Amino acid sequence: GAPATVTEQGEDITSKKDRGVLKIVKRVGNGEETPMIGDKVYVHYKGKLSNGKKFDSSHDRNEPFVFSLGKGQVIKAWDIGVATMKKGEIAHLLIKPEYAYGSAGSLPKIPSNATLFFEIELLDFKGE
Ligand SMILES: COc1cc([C@@H](C(=O)N2CCCC[C@H]2C(=O)OCc2scnc2Cl)C2CCCCC2)cc(OC)c1OC
Repeated sequence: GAPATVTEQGEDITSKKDRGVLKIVKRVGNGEETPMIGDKVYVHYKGKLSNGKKFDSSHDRNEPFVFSLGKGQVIKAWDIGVATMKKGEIAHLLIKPEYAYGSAGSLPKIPSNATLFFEIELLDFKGE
């Protein structure tokens, strides 16, 4: 499945090089600009536990998910991963617990020590 493919082919985009956040570009975006810390970022995404027990999508409200990059308003993996993306890009992320919800988890939605997978489309980003 797509998570296994990221294990097998994904680039490690962590600074520590601990394979905590692995990425595959699934559709190339446009231009050279990737977002900076503080930019307002608009995405669609589909997310699940690596297990496959819970599944979440922005496409539920067919409404983009919006956040300010690099302010830790989302899990660290997203701050790291969305920062690497170009407008119009779609990417897969596979995420070790240290860059998501850790040993504590976020019960009852996210168990302890959970690995997460996401497909993310970067729709737009704009300066604050
Ligand atoms: C931990 O709580 C939540 C986590 C998520 C999902 C999630 O982990 N995220 C949602 C999209 C941004 C990345 C990441 C996250 O930071 O979510 C919590 C945040 S932080 C700002 N808004 C949200 Cl929602 C889970 C992904 C895997 C399968 C279950 C959901 C959506 C949630 O609700 C839509 C949510 O409740 C707030």
